[PDB]
Amino acid sequence: NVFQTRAGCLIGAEHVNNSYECDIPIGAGICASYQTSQSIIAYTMSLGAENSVAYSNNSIAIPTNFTISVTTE
Amino acid sequence: QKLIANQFNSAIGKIQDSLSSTASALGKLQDVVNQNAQALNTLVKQLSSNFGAISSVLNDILSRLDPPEAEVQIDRLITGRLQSLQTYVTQQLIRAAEIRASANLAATKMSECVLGQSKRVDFCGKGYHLMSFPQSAPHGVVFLHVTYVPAQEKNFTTAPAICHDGKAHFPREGVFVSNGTHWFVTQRNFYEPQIITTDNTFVSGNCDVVIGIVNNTVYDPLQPELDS
Amino acid sequence: ILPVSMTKTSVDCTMYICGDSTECSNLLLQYGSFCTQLNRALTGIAVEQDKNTQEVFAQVKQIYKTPPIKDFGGFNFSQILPDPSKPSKRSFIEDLLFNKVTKFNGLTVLPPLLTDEMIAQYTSALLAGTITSGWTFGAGAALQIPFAMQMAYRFNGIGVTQNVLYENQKLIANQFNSAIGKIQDSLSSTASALGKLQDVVNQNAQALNTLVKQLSSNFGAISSVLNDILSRLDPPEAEVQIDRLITGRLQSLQTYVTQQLIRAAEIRASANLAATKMSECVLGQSKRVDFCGKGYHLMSFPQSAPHGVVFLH
Ligand SMILES: *[C@@H]1O[C@H](CO)[C@@H](O[C@@H]2O[C@H](CO)[C@@H](O)[C@H](O)[C@H]2NC(C)=O)[C@H](O)[C@H]1NC(C)=O
Ligand SMILES: *[C@@H]1O[C@H](CO)[C@@H](O[C@@H]2O[C@H](CO)[C@@H](O)[C@H](O)[C@H]2NC(C)=O)[C@H](O)[C@H]1NC(C)=O
Ligand SMILES: *[C@@H]1O[C@H](CO)[C@@H](O[C@@H]2O[C@H](CO)[C@@H](O)[C@H](O)[C@H]2NC(C)=O)[C@H](O)[C@H]1NC(C)=O
Ligand SMILES: *[C@@H]1O[C@H](CO)[C@@H](O[C@@H]2O[C@H](CO)[C@@H](O)[C@H](O)[C@H]2NC(C)=O)[C@H](O)[C@H]1NC(C)=O
Ligand SMILES: *[C@@H]1O[C@H](CO)[C@@H](O)[C@H](O)[C@H]1NC(C)=O
Ligand SMILES: *[C@@H]1O[C@H](CO)[C@@H](O)[C@H](O)[C@H]1NC(C)=O
Ligand SMILES: *[C@@H]1O[C@H](CO)[C@@H](O)[C@H](O)[C@H]1NC(C)=O
Repeated sequence: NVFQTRAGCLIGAEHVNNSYECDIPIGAGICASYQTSQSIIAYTMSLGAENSVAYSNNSIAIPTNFTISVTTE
Repeated sequence: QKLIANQFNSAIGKIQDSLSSTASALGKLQDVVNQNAQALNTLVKQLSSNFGAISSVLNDILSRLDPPEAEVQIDRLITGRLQSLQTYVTQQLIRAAEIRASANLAATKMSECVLGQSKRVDFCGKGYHLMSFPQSAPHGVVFLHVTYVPAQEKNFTTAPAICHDGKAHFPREGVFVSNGTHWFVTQRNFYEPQIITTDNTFVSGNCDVVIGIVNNTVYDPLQPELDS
Repeated sequence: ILPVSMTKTSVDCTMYICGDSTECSNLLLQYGSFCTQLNRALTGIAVEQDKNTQEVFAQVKQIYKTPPIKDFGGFNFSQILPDPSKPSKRSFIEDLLFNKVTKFNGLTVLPPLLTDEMIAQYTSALLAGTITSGWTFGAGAALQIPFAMQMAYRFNGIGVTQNVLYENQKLIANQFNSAIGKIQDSLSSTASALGKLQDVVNQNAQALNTLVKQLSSNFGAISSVLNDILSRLDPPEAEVQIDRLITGRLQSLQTYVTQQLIRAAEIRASANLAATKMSECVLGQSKRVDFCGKGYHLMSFPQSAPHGVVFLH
């Protein structure tokens, strides 16, 4: 099996038209991942998820409730 | 306070689970500790390299060769090994500033974040920062940032001011909002709607200029107190 | 204008030294790990060169985008909100920038993990979440707030009561709008505006040329073409002459790498400074005087630029 990238010649992994978070970043935004029976796919990463905020000049959204998240640095 | 108590208590718990099963957290520390032993091995192996001299055991020349040739060979060892130190010494100096730069970043967080409350956004961790708890780890430090992340949104119709008599009332602290009938002035980062009275709102200008202002009555604290 | 990442580059620690030649390959094996400590080094840069770009640009969970219709109260961001026309969607400014700033000996150039049309989705997201949602997308889910009611919360941050804003709104828009245009004329005619970025891209390409020319130098070896010494001399003689080449062509790498490491740790610093502005200045509002630029600070708009970021404070 053979693919062709912007990064180089990729061999042994299957193209996928879908787009997920980046996993084994390679080059030019081609992030290989083993999720799929299984095989190694390679799929253009979609930066982040997607959202579009609903904005209108009188529309405000106030959080009514909170959490407390202890992180680690 | 109760609900906050549990949210924090739980939160500490989940840490221990991220730390129990997972090696991804401590990569930073772990990656540092390797890069040394990495270099040291490299630094050690460089002993056994020929560097072009007849052998890398410094006295197995001397048995083979009469000194004046060894004096030529032992150069290529020295010259080899010596250079191999500077390359190691440098890599320490460079790396030692890759730590030294991180120290100051901790020496900051240890001051501003722990000892203070840091307004700097996403410095003390994503969300609004309440406090932080340091914990030591080998050749490193681990901060537990207790951060405040808001949760449940609700849409609201807002207005940048309110016309009462033609004066414009603006909120002293927080936004005007409404759920679609009554007008509430509330604080911004949490929802506690409060009736709009002249102590929530300071008069300014008047109503023709504002862009977006809406009608309403701003209730007088005092007027009721009167009539008797 | 801050450098963020530099050009990810690897090098072949062997071919660069010994071109196409096993005769020289042997005598490299003597020196041992001087080959692979390099690739250990030059990769430990090219590894993080995408951590730099990572920390700076992706501070945002989700890739937002503007609402379809722009009414922000009179502010005109059409300059900075991404051009739908150009297939790479880079808001009108950023296309200025990309005009300014502008495969042989084992020397490679690795592709930056994030192509521009990616980087320009982030700096669209950030720039397009800052508009509607204010800072609240750095503290959690983006909370839509009317941009005209946002600025009033960025005046309470500089100590100006908000009634200044709404009454002076119009004038402020014109002062904002007009102030954008200049930034386009400012950048338009002058190549010494981006010099920082321009200098980085130079310094690398400056160093690569320097590295490459070394292959043409004698170092006391009778020729700089390895094949020569091989052909005309008997091996025990070439054993020596090729050392000075190797020694030279090696001592020329360590020089080169040690540069990059330093220079990277310079970028590594500038990245952290950008990721600090992007975090503090862009997302929230900064109380740190003259960190966000001369004057009190209202907001900031990131704009990508080749191997760099550019803020509009
Ligand atoms: C605010 O959100 C929290 C979630 O973090 C809510 O917590 C739960 O509230 C329910 C109430 O029906 C309790 O039965 C649960 O025990 C709570 N869960 C936890 C983990 O504490 C909280 O109720 C919300 N508060 C408001 C006023 O909406
Ligand atoms: C918006 O919120 C306000 C206050 O929370 C609501 O005003 C009260 O709504 C309850 C709902 O049954 C009524 O019983 C009260 O009489 C209302 N107060 C007054 C002073 O009249 C208002 O109804 C809410 N609006 C919506 C659409 O939910
Ligand atoms: C807010 O209410 C005032 C009245 O209290 C409205 O002002 C009136 O607007 C109409 C529009 O032509 C005029 O014909 C009236 O003469 C105005 N009243 C006065 C006393 O001058 C105003 O339009 C309302 N604002 C909004 C946004 O609805
Ligand atoms: C925002 O600015 C852009 C560019 O400055 C405006 O686009 C121009 O609109 C005028 C309309 O009078 C045209 O004559 C120009 O040809 C447009 N220029 C370009 C490059 O398209 C846009 O109209 C402005 N919009 C707002 C709401 O201010
Ligand atoms: C993606 O879609 C194209 C058709 O537009 C198709 O040719 C291609 O095979 C698809 N990719 C995969 C991995 O099937
Ligand atoms: C507010 O309205 C928008 C637009 O329909 C919607 O996407 C959003 O979910 C609403 N808010 C909540 C809390 O559902
Ligand atoms: C808000 O926007 C709507 C449509 O976008 C418009 O009809 C209305 O006049 C605007 N009002 C203000 C105060 O911006």
